[PDB]
Amino acid sequence: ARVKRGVVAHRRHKKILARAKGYYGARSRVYRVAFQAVIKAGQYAYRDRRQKKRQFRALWIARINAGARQNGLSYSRMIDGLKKAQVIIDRRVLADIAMHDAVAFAALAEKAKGALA
Amino acid sequence: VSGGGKKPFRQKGTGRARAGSIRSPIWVGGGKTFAARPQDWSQKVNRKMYRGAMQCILAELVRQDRLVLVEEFAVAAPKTKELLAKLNDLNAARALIVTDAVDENLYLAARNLPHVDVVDATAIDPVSLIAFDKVVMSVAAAKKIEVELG
RNA sequence: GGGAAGCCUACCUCAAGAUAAGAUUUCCCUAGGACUUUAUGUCCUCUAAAGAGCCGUUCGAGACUAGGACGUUGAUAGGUU
RNA sequence: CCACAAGUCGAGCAGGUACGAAAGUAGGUCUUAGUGAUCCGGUGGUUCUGUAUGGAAGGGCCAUCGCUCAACGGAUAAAAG
RNA sequence: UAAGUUCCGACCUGCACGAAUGGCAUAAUGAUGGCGGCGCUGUCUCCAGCAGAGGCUCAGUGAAAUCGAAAUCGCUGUGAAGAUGCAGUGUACCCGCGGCUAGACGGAAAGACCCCGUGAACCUUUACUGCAGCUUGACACUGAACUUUGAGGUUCUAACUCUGUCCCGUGAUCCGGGACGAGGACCGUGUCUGGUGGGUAGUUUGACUGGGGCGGUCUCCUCCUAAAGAGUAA
RNA sequence: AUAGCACUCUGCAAACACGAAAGUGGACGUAUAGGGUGUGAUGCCUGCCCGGUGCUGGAAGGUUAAUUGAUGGGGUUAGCG
RNA sequence: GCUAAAACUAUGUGCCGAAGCUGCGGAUGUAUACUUUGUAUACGUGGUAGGGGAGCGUUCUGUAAGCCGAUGAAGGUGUGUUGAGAAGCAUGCUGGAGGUAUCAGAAGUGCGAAUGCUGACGUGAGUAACGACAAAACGGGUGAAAAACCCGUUCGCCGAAAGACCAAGGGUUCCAGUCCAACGUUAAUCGGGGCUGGGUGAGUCGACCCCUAAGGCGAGGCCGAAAGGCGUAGUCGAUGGGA
RNA sequence: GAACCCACUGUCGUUGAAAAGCCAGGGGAUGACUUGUGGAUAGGGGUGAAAGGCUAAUCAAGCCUGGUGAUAGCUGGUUCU
RNA sequence: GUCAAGUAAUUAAGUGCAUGUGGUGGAUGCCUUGGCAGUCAGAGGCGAUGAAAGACGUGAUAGCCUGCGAAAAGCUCCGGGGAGGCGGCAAAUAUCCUUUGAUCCGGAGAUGUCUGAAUGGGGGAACCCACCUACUUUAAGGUAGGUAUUGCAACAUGAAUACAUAGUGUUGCAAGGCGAACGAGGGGAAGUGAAACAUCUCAGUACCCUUAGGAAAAGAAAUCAAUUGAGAUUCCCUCAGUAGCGGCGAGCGAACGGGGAUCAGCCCAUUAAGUUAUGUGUGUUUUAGUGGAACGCUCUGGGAAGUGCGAACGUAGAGGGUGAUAUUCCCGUACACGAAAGGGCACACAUAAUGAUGACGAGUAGGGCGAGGCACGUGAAACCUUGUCUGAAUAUGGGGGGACCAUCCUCCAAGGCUAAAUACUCCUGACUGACCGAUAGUGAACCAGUACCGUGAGGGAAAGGCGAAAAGAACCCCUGUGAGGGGAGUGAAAUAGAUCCUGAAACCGCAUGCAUACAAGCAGUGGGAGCACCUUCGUGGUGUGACUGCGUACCUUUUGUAUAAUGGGUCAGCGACUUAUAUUCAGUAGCGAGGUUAACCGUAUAGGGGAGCCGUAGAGAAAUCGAGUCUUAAUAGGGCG
Ligand SMILES: NCCC[C@H](N)CC(=O)NCCC[C@H](N)CC(=O)NCCC[C@H](N)CC(=O)N[C@@H]1[C@H](O)[C@@H](OC(N)=O)[C@@H](CO)O[C@H]1NC1=N[C@@H]2C(=O)NC[C@@H](O)[C@H]2N1
Repeated sequence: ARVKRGVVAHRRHKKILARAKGYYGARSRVYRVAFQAVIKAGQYAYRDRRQKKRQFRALWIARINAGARQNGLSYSRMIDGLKKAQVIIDRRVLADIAMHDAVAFAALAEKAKGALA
Repeated sequence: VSGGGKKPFRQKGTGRARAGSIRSPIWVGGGKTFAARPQDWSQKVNRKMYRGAMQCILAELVRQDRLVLVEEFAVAAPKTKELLAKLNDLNAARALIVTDAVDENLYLAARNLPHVDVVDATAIDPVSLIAFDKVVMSVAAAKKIEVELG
């Protein structure tokens, strides 16, 4: 019962090389280099699925800060005022409104400073 | 493997990986790492276990209606057509025939038929009892198998 | 306020790839159609400037280059006197 | 107490003793170091075994003897550069 | 010599010369070691010019070691402790050609120095244990006749020796047979046995250890280290 | 290495060497010869030590092998109890 | 970059901040109760050396005289799609004759490393080098093409060898015609290259032959477990003697 | 002092023209000389004017084939979920 | 309109990624006049009448292979067979042969150069040189025969030396050499293990030497046993890893008894069983061969054996081939026949010859000394062999029963022959495989022990595939009458076009789209504008990726590695926990106080075979006892149960 490895081995190598498409030089041509490149790409993706949430929260916070300072408040004071006013709109929606609807954001800031007062 | 007695090159200084023989199993054309030898594949089967398995097989055939009993099963002449018509009458065109003794005419008539074989009552085996579609057994052969108790 | 062969200048050379890409003088190019992707728009016809280079004769310039001079409206090289 | 192999303390029961009038005390010395496994042999004893049988030789069991095996859990009976 | 750790001569507290593992000298000899002088010079101050052969360019043929992959800068710091690749910062448009060797702990050879492995080989000896060789005695081959106080002495021939002479096989410095001569129970050989035996052979020659070696230590008892139960390392 | 020097062994079937032996070299030589060892032309020379190891020659006291097998001690049994 | 701080000390109110906690969706292990269930609840699910459990694919045997296949198998190359994974499924193109469900059974059953083995191909790089510094120039010829071939006219080098012979060694390399892929460190019309055909004439040259040296073998023979060692008579053996 | 036989110095060469050379100098060159042909000595053996030199580019024990897949408490490697 | 300030678009020397289309290369898949392992039955040799192995020749053309040998791809005879043939690479060509029977197949004859045991002498194998007879020739030759050594026999001759013997010669007969494994005998290691090493082990193994047969060896008790029983050798299963041996270490390791396979005894001088030759007869087997059933239509297709519809044979549905997959197309298969001539075996007679120089076993048994063999290493060491020295009794006798003695039991050494059961495979025929399918399987599928390397012994490769059929591309064009290509033609297919099935990867080109010449690092990852093509016109698909957060490969080894510590230039293919036996534990199945057979027989996975093994009882060193037993004076106590 002699077994020849060629078909299965070729299939595995071809799948790895297919996943390595678009990489530079030997990273998309040579099996050893390509295999090292695919594993590292997976590791990076696993880490960056966590990093993405932090990055987008930072972006929302920056935009909310800009809007609040246009309306005469700091970000921390506006967040505190909304908390005291019981508004539970999250930072994603707050930043969206800050970017796309200045009048509504002005109303929100007015509510926050009214609760602060 | 032929040859391979001498050390291919010296242990140190050449820059090659160290080697002891050209017929090393790592080398192309070298020996097989674990060379096979002729093997004996027979197993022991307990006497009672064999008999019980045959009894179970016969009972299962009976309750699945693949065993057909006949008072007598003989052919006048060694004619394949004669045997074929006889089996087509019983609707057992694919069958194993079991008789108390194997008549020469019956054996000759059955030799050329596909899916038909004829055996003595003392020569039944578990694989052949299962492989064929039906088992046509004479009453004398059934009595002999009863005495043997499978 | 004074105060050293030391620092910045001052002297010589390089220097706008200084992408912040600087300044001054002088010179050159001033035509028609079609169409839609209506615009430094895409295709046809016409036009080919001021200059630069290829090539050649060469150099007190030179590894190859680069740089300098000249090409009949001529002394650039060889020869001749 | 302890990996093992080992090591330590011990009331009490029976027999035979010594000293005490007696209740009693005594299974070495106030205690903790003074040591060496296994193999192979020697000596005393033995209601064990005993290669046909009776003996015997040899073996077993109980007590005991032969190590600076001190590199002291001891690779050989026997070994330097 | 201007200047002499070298050289020559002399001195002698010769660490640690010395008479055939020769002592002290010695003409000639030496591609032999050390020191000095004349001449001579690009050896040098200190390099210049020129000639040939490469280098460079063109046409033809066409290697090498190396190589995880590269979009392959400096500095200071950090860090498997000396960074192109990490941090901060400075500088930097893209790509060749001729040169250069400061770094890529550059290439080359599983470090030869050092240590370790109950590794190897060869050599030595008053290491251990065998054997060859040499040597001793007993028994066998191995006999006879006369003397003396188990042993000794004299004589003999017939076993045995001759790498002595003659004869024959035989055209023969081998060998065999025969006849002599000189020896002779010796020598020599077999078995057993004591001695000698680096000639030869197989092996051994401990561990801990602020590397290894040298030194010290290796088992048992007491105190401290030992952190108020036990135990606890150098 | 060498010529020269010295010590020592070797009486011939030589010592010595090769070989298991037969045999061969030494040598178709014979101590003015042959082997081993050291020193190294030549000139002047070459001192003291025999305790150690070795070699050579004595001595027949002590010790010692194979071989030999005098004595003593056991095993067994005819017999006697 | 910072000086009634963006430094230090004390106090207060907010906020940022992790894969920690919460929210939403999904998977999996253990246990309690549902007294089959595959269901709810509670608690768990970082891992080297190791231990335990469950699977995917590959080759072969039976099932299989079955099922799929020239209306196109295996293999190759794309695309789409499915699962937690090893992987599965469908189909376009290529290809041209085999493949094989299910359930069992057996293993030459899975590769990136071992200075691993075999073949192919890269980088260095069109880089170093083209093998004695005795030296070349021109006209004509042939030819697809001439620095190298042929003819001619000049120049230069060796001349105790870079000339002429013999032995040893080699074996057709000798001569003629024809060809230029490979071989020739470049081209080649040329060649010691390919192909085809020729060429070596002995009484006197050499060998053979007669003779022997060193040495070898050796009838009988001597010796040795065997194989064998030595050696007599002889018989070979030139590097020497013989028209 | 040529041929011939050697190998003292230096530059070059070191993926060489060459797995030991070229060039310029150097030593012996009638003798213990150089050299052709054919023989003898074979591996714990041979041979050595002696360096552990040489014995087919190999020598503190040649080469080849077998024991043999020697052993390695050492280093490396060990393949799907 | 000029000027100023601000800010878009526009380059690719080259490069990256994606896609398309190629080259190189030869993986993969499919395949096989090749290997590997067996079963059954044979056979077990060839050679002086010249072997194995070679050299050289031999053809109409003739290089290699095959065959053959100056009679040379063949000659003669007998038998078969019946239309083609002149061997293969390897086509064409010519001369030809053949129904007056060729080629081809089987049997028997003829010829059969040179070397090689090589044998007339020699020698560097395939060469040089001879002698003697008989016939033949006249010139310088031819034909045929003989000429080695050793051993034995006969005859003749014949020294020292008288008789003799040694020696010498002739004739006749025989032997030598080669080759697989198995057998018998003569010698005989070390690596290794003992965690070192010397006894020991490895191991009487490897290797060297001598010599048989189809087998060899052994064999008919001076043997075991221990109720007085068995009854010659050989092989297998148990007994049993037991009893023992052993630096009592590492290890080595029986026997008795039982179960099987096969069975067989016969003689020592008038002499047996048996064996070997030759001849005859009978039977069987083998070497060529002959006959041998039964299919059509239709669809797809280059081609049908494949689809659809019906039919026929079967003592034949084993296998192979034919343009894809055939019981009925071909070769075959089952079955029925067949032999001039030769060979093998079996049985029966005939004659030889052997057995068979030997008639009951003396330098023998036993002993002293040194060794060797027995599972047994000097041990309490019996028994066997003998190098050395000795040495009986002889049936009222002698050997053995594991030191030795007594008693009992048992056998008769110093003389022989003997089949089967057992061991093996160079070779022949048939059949088989959960064996390989060109890096595998033999080193070798192919002109392989070749090319090549080495003085030599010796070492030792790589290399398979057009197509069903060559139908292997007439002719035209470019080019040097080259190579190569474009048309044409053949073919189902030419991107099947000659190193030609398929045709992967590394590596190297061309084309299109986007990005890229002010910006510093494992080259990705999470975001994300623009552009191009497509488009279900989108909250879509494909390609690219300006700008931006984070981010120092993999393996190994380590306390710890981006480490400037190891390994890898890349791809493709290969490459490492196996096999046998024993034992223990766990799952699972059968049976259950029981479970189970081994060798072996068996037309054979069945059925027989109960010897043996495990469990069912412990204690003790043991004798012994036994639900108890050991220790003790103890019924106490205590240990194992
Ligand atoms: N539109 C474009 C048009 C362009 C224009 N037209 C130009 C043009 O078109 N130029 C064409 C150039 C093509 C090329 N240059 C020519 C070429 O190559 N000639 C080759 C000429 C000689 C050729 N070497 C010989 C040959 O083949 N020997 C083989 C060989 O011994 C061996 O084979 C292998 N493998 O080992 C053997 C095994 O079978 O078979 C042989 N042969 C066999 N054949 C047989 C067969 O089939 N059956 C039966 C049997 O006889 C078979 N054996």
